[PDB]
Amino acid sequence: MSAGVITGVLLVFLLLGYLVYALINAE
Amino acid sequence: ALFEPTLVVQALKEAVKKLNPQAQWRNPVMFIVWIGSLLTTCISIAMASGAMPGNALFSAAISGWLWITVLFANFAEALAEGRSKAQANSLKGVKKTAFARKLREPKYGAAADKVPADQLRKGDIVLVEAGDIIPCDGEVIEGGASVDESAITGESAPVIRESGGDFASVTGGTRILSDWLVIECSVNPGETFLDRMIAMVEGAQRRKTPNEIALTILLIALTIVFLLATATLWPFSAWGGNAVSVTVLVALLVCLIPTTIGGLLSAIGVAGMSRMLGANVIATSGRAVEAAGDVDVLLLNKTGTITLGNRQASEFIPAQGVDEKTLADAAQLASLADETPEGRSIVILAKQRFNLRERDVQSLHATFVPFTAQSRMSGINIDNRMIRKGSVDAIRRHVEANGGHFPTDVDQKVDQVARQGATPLVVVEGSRVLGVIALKDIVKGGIKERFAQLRKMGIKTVMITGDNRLTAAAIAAEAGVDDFLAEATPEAKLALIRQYQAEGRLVAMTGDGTNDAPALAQADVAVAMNSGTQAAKEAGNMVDLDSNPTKLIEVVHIGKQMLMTRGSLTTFSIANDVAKYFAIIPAAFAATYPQLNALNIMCLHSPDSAILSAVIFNALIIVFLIPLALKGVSYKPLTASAMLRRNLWIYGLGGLLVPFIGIKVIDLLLTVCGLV
Amino acid sequence: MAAQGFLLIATFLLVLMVLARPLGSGLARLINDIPLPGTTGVERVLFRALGVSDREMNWKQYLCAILGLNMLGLAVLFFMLLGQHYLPLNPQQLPGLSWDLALNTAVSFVTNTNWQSYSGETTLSYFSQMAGLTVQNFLSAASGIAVIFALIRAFTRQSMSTLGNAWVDLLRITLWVLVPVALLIALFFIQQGALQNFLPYQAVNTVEGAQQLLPMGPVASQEAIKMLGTNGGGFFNANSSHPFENPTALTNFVQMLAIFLIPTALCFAFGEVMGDRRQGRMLLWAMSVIFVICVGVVMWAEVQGNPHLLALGTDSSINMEGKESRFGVLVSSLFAVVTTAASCGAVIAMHDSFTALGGMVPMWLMQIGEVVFGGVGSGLYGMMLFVLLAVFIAGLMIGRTPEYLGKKIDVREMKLTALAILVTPTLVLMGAALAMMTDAGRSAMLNPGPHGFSEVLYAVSSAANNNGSAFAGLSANSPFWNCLLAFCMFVGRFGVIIPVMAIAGSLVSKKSQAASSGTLPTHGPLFVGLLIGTVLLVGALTFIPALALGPVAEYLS
Amino acid sequence: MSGLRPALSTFIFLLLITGGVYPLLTTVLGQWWFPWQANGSLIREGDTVRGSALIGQNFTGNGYFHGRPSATAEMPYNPQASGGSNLAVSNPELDKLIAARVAALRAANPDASASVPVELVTASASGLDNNITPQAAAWQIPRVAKARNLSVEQLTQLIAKYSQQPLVKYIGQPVVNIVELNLALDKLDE
Ligand SMILES: CCCCCCCCCCCCCCCCCC(=O)OC[C@H](COP(=O)([O-])OCC(O)COP(=O)([O-])OC[C@@H](COC(=O)CCCCCCCCCCCCCCCCC)OC(=O)CCCCCCCCCCCCCCCCC)OC(=O)CCCCCCCCCCCCCCCCC
Ligand SMILES: CCCCCCCCCCCCCCCCCC(=O)OC[C@H](COP(=O)([O-])OCC(O)COP(=O)([O-])OC[C@@H](COC(=O)CCCCCCCCCCCCCCCCC)OC(=O)CCCCCCCCCCCCCCCCC)OC(=O)CCCCCCCCCCCCCCCCC
Ligand SMILES: [K+]
Ligand SMILES: [K+]
Ligand SMILES: [K+]
Ligand SMILES: [K+]
Ligand SMILES: [K+]
Ligand SMILES: [K+]
Ligand SMILES: [K+]
Repeated sequence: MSAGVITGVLLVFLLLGYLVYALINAE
Repeated sequence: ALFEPTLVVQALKEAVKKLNPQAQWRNPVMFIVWIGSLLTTCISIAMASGAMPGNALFSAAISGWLWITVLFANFAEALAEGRSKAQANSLKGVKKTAFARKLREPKYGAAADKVPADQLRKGDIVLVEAGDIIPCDGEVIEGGASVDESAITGESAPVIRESGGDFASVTGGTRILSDWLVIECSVNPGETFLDRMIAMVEGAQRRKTPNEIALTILLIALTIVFLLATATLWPFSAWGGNAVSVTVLVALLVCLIPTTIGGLLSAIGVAGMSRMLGANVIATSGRAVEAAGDVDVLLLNKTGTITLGNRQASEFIPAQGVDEKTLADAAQLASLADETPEGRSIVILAKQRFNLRERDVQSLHATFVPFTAQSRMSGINIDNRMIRKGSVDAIRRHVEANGGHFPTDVDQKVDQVARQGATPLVVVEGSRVLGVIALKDIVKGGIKERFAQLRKMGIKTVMITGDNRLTAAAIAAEAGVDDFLAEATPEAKLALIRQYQAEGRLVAMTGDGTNDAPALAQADVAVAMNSGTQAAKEAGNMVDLDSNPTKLIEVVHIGKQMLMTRGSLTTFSIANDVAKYFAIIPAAFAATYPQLNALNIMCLHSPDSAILSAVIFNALIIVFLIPLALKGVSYKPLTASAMLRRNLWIYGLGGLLVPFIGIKVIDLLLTVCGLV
Repeated sequence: MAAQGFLLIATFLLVLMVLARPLGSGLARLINDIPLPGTTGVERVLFRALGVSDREMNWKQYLCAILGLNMLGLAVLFFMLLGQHYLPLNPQQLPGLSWDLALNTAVSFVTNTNWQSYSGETTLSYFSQMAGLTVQNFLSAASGIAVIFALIRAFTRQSMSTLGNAWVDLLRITLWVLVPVALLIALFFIQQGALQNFLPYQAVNTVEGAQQLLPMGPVASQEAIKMLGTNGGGFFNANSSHPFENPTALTNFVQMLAIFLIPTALCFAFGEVMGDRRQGRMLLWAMSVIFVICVGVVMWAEVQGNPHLLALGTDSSINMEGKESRFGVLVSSLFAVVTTAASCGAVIAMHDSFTALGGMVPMWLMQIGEVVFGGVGSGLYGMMLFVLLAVFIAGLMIGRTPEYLGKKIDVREMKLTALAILVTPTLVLMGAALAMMTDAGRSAMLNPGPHGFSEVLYAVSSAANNNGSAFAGLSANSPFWNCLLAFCMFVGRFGVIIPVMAIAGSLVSKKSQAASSGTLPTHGPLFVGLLIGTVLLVGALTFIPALALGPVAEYLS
Repeated sequence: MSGLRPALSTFIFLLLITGGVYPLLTTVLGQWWFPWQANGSLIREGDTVRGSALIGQNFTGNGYFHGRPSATAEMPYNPQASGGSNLAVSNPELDKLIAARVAALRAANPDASASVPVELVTASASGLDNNITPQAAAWQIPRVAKARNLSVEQLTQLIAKYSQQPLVKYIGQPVVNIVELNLALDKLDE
């Protein structure tokens, strides 16, 4: 119903969560 | 030296593509670029399949160049890894022989067997003769000959192994060719410095330095703010007009993200470790090298570290009534039969000072007297009066027994020698004393220039002696150190190390013997030497194969070079993004905001050409900066407020100005190729 | 009028430095455990009465004390504003606020942002703006100065884990820095023309005979702390354009000096506490250069002004629309730059009625993070984050481990510095996206084209950066706007205080190190230029795509 | 830790000393030192308030010195809703408003020059403003003189008498007091 932004916002939040997890961790 | 050979660069280019699926997410910057590559590839596939409209060729080209960006970053990492592995395999396995000489008796009447060195373990005596490989590391309790450590160290000149006392050290992978020796197994083969080096280079994953971790945290912060600045721009332009396409957004994101240093941090670290390996220094971790690139104080001995020899003749002091020429002639007569290095120094200095070259030995009518330590004196029977040279107390006793007395001028020049810091050696012709020769301990190692280099760098070259303060200061003035230490006891050494460590600075020392093994343990930079003991090598931090006391200068040079390289690449990639703004921002929004069309000050052809040129420049700058990342920046010993000026004026100004030229030239090539 | 503008900038900076050096000495004395002269006897009995003594607590309990004070103040202010109808001093019988507006202004006045989406003439009673709004304008400022006191004590302390006492710090700051200068500023405002009373709203039968209602009230007592504590947010709807609130150019100059007084005094106090004043003059040069070019660019842009004015038939091109007549174009430009770089948030000229180039630079000054004389101690640590970033990158430049004033910088401070840096651009770039996707945020426009997005970006950046100055055309009284801006203010205050306090707790443990004649000179023109370049580059690498669709597109239109 | 009694004690004491003491002491000092200015600077004659000296009211008569245009909510120069026009520099509505204002001013001032001052066409920052520059108040001398039989010279000393220049020439602008000038002008005419 809102395709093209409903996946874009989810992917942006997923990438932001991954990157902030990488900043928190010392992998 | 390896000048990027085609034999290995392709062999690692095949292994580049292995680093794509799940070896990327350990690097967050390159993983975001990989995810953008996959996303634009899926967009281009669905856009050429008719599901999404537009110019699918432009999106396909963007996807291809993003994939080539990922492949170039992995190519730099694999090039550094391949060069390090080539160095490791060049050092390792010069000769692997399982010849044991298994036996029980250290004498030359023992048997032999063919046990592998992996089984021959834990302190076993190994009798090796000339032309045979020494199996493992250890010490030489009996023997002493000329070993050939060229295949391990990298030298060419032969080295003479002195059994017992000083050179009680042997390695695994060397040749003995002069006489038969015995080898102790000591530590297990597999736990040596060479095996630890190949363990951390080949196979096991190396650990990140805390400086690399901090730089990675900064790069993660920058890619987070660039992701939030590049996404959440579709809602900014949806109100402004037609929404900007996702492919242009991902291209701008990858251009903004610090890919130049993000894909090259691993290459910088591995290149620094390989430059350690190529400088005959084995470091078990990069943190040791990056801590060596910070130290301000150097702690080095003088028994073989600086003064490469015993106390040798430097000056002649005649006091009263004795000419220097006749004194040197009598000294040459006395020291004609003296094979000691101090005697050779006396001979060469006397011939240098008075051209005493040709001697009629046959017409001397003398009997040669060798150096005997029981009377601690030596000389010759040149005349009816006998001339003898030795210690001052034995000389005085012999003169008193012969019927002569101690002279005042001789005593005052011996006292002057004592306060000047030299061993007084006296020549006595019968009942009349001629003169006293001052024999200071001689450096003759060319370390004054390296200490001047260290002072140019700004390292506190603290020097330590075991004798009195006057001798230490006298040789310290000639050696060129700022600090001198006397009466070396290990408690005093460790107290000085604790005093320097508790004050705030980081310490560095080069100990070789087993006596300062606790100092090497509680030393941040412990440059153990190859000639040093196995216990000191295994308890220290780094192993110097060349056994050169001036190797810590090169260690600090490379340790500063890697931090300088990563910082300069960081500011290059950060200052680099203003050109991507001036190339993409007027180009991404040309069909929605024609007012901001006037921002492309480089006057590019088309918006598609501008975005493609920015992406191509981001891809190509990685390859164009591979040689600088591998070799390191140009180190110059400068002021702490002037090397920043040089690094800024090169790299930050390059980040401002070079991408303008790069984007404009790449756009010009794309225009003349007919692509746009 | 370029000479007049330059001379105004020069005399403003000169008088600011002159009035901030002794306040800097007093603030350094307060940073050290020594008390101010002539006040120990009341100090000991006051702390005995309040039960705040023998508490040399670490960063955890210091931060918990500051956060607990601000949460308690939030609850008290929110319930007072929600139930202001039953509370006394109701001359207009103004009702209690709605939940969204009350929560928005409660978080606004306790997070030192002071965003005002209402009108103080006809929304709040006298007791509200006198006893909750004034006390939170005092308390948020005192919390900011207490946090920067903790950070400076962490930089000057050697190896103990104890920063200081938050309650003692707040009490000394509020009773001997804020209040005794607030009386002088308020009494000067009364002496020049501002009002302070509790009369009902005076009715006016004017010359034309039309009825007119004058809103009276305790204006100058609020205004003194509103300017001194870099608070912002007026008694009236016009924050500082109102003649009852800033009557004379003398009062305006005193207002500007009060806005920059405590950040400059805190830089001087930092230089005095750390031992050498060159480390404070470095910060002052770094902020002052950016301030001077920002105010010059804004002054030039507003002198150029509206180009359509001569085509419409006027005589001068200066954009005097939305600027008072008692204050010149140059004075309005200078006040805009001052109140927007310091995160004060009170305006003498409506920022929405600016030229695009002249309104970009205040907005951009909020975009970079309020580090150019920013905050009230809440901009000193914001600049100190960029200082830690600059010394990290310069340590990597030289090849040494990173260092600042002897103490070492490693991954423990690097994680926290990175988080504290990226808290506010994250909030700006998600709030400006969420407001521009929801129809209830997209319908709060007042100007068409890119200037509406510029208004939304300015509003959400002032909320997230604790400024409070507004492109006032945005009708931000919606429940969605109230809740979103309250979230932005709350997170952008207490997600920067927490990692700065964790930085302080990490830095207070490690021991300082001598200069050793080989370290990077932090004081100097080279480091001032490097720090300025770092601040401008970080602030203009995450926000040029955001600013290009607003003010830049409007200017190039 | 457990520090609620320090927390509540400190918060309550600071709330007292900065809400019920500092505004009260400031009010007492203000009303005892400068009572006319602390009471809004009102102008009174015959137990009637004619407006304060600072706020300014909408003057629409043909024999009065008109101030800057207002942009308040319900009526011009309404103090109950301050704040001028927040119209951008690129607003066609603003351009239409400036065109209407300059056309009305040119129609209402025939003897004056066609170069209308920017203050008389552009709105105020607060939505209410009692001041215009004397260089803009001199633009309306012939209209007022023709409307009220006065002289240009006498109006010039009137404007110079009711002009309040700042202490420093460059920290503000020279301005007049429109309300005080209009009351004094009506007293002079009466
Ligand atoms: C269209 C384009 C147009 C472009 C135009 C561009 C024009 C730009 C002009 C720039 C002028 C240069 C900067 C001003 C002078 C610097 C003053 C200073 O260094 O004070 C250090 C001063 C002493 O340092 P020190 O020499 O190392 O002495 C060490 C002692 O231990 C410490 O002892 P102490 O601190 O107690 O000192 C005792 C004190 C004596 O004791 C006192 O009590 C006396 C009062 C002290 C006042 C202290 C004020 C300090 C700041 C003054 C700045 C005023 C101007 C700022 C604005 C100018 C730019 C608009 O003696 C002083 O230091 C006072 C110096 C008086 C300054 C003279 C005014 C500057 C001339 C400019 C106005 C006239 C120009 C007209 C002609 C121009 C040509 C067209 O320390 C301080 O007082 C603290 C101040 C720290 C912050 C510095 C403030 C910087 C503000 C300048 C920002 C502008 C830069 C941006 C320009 C563009 C980018 C490049
Ligand atoms: C991307 C571009 C990259 C550019 C790279 C640039 C590299 C080369 C720099 C140029 C140097 C040329 C070679 C050296 C020749 C000698 C020059 C010299 O004398 O020393 C000056 C200085 C060297 O000083 P130093 O190395 O600290 O040590 C030597 C002594 O300290 C110096 O003597 P002193 O300090 O002991 O005593 C001098 C004293 C008095 O002694 C004297 O009388 C002799 C000197 C006469 C100077 C003029 C007399 C007036 C003195 C009053 C102070 C006012 C200074 C001028 C203010 C403006 C006036 C119009 O005057 C003072 O300055 C002391 C005042 C205390 C500090 C006040 C700070 C000044 C404000 C600087 C603002 C810079 C804004 C730049 C624009 C933004 C660009 C990003 O060299 C400079 O010119 C640097 C200034 C420009 C810095 C720009 C570089 C940063 C841009 C990179 C950004 C990218 C960052 C990427 C980060 C990415 C994120 C991770
Ligand atoms: K950052
Ligand atoms: K890049
Ligand atoms: K504020
Ligand atoms: K406000
Ligand atoms: K900030
Ligand atoms: K803030
Ligand atoms: K930022």
